[PDB]
Amino acid sequence: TLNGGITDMLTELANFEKNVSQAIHKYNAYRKAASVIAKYPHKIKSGAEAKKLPGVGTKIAEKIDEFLATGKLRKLEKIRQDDTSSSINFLTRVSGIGPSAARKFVDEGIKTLEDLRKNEDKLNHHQRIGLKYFGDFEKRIPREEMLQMQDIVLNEVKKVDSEYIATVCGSFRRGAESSGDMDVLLTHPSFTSESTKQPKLLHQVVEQLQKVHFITDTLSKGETKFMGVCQLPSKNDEKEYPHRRIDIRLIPKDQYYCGVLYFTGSDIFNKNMRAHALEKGFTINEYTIRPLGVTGVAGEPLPVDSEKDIFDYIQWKYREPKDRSE
DNA sequence: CCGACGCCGCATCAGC
DNA sequence: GCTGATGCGGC
DNA sequence: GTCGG
Ligand SMILES: [Cl-]
Ligand SMILES: [Cl-]
Ligand SMILES: [Cl-]
Ligand SMILES: [Cl-]
Ligand SMILES: [Mg+2]
Ligand SMILES: [Mg+2]
Ligand code: NA
Ligand code: NA
Ligand code: NA
Repeated sequence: TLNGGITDMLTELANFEKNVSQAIHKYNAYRKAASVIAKYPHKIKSGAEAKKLPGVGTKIAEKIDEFLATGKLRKLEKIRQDDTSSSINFLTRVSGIGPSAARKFVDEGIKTLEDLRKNEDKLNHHQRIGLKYFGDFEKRIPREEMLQMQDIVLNEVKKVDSEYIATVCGSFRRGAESSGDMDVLLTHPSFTSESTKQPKLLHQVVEQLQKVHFITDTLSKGETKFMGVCQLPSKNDEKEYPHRRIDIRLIPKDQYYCGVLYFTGSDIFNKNMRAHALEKGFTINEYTIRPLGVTGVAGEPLPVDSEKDIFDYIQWKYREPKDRSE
């Protein structure tokens, strides 16, 4: 937490630019600088020192000098006082309410948690579940609970079909002591990039987890991505566990390594890696790494037998999941 | 200076 | 109904 | 907002 003051400041600026300004590149600029500063192994003593890092330019250097001199940022101090900006930032904390819906709700004088409850019929299904579990979804998940949740999902997936393989990704696979939600990558040999030999491969898993009352709500659901809500069972007389967000991603089995690279993250690690892939003349998604022809259009998928092969193609030394927490 | 900034599944809506 | 654009959230 | 060419 060596430069937590600075990185917190940059994260709040990033959220402002995303949520209020709707300037996504500024959002990504602030988050990149927050990321490079967060892994910097010295207590930053000036904006000039920070400007030496990639992603910190003149404007952020100046903000860091202001913050180091005073402990505050006038720009953020003004943003916190503006009622419209703080209302928009609040509403975007509801899953399913993004920058556009948040500004629309504010325009209708729907600006508080009480306002949202009073107007639940103006919400789509995603938003209604995000409001229902608003408090729960902002709690973090201790890794001990992640371990219990892992055991349920893997055992229940095994009961459906022992040929499924379920892998918990996200921050859990990076070794985090707590996670914001649970990310599950799913494969089954009937689903490859070559053919889908069995229908309902994700649905059957989802229904099994609902049947045993682990999955409690559904935000969205298609043939390959499920996003919903789950809950650990609690013991007699004990308070219930918080409800938790769970994402399940069914990936073609022959594309597992690209999929587990993507689902392990972090999000900034994936942006940096895919950006560097482009500079090396490749494009990476959760399925494939493909070369870029001279015209810059993706060619055919390159063979991939491990996460490290992907690293090898773009001339990066391998980084274990726990070193990907950017 | 200026273009480029990672890549995509699902939900929802406009237009046909 | 379909196709395309947009919003949103995922890493 | 930052950066590479
Ligand atoms: Cl922008
Ligand atoms: Cl501040
Ligand atoms: Cl792969
Ligand atoms: Cl692909
Ligand atoms: Mg996660
Ligand atoms: Mg996340
Ligand atoms: Na810099
Ligand atoms: Na939101
Ligand atoms: Na997730």
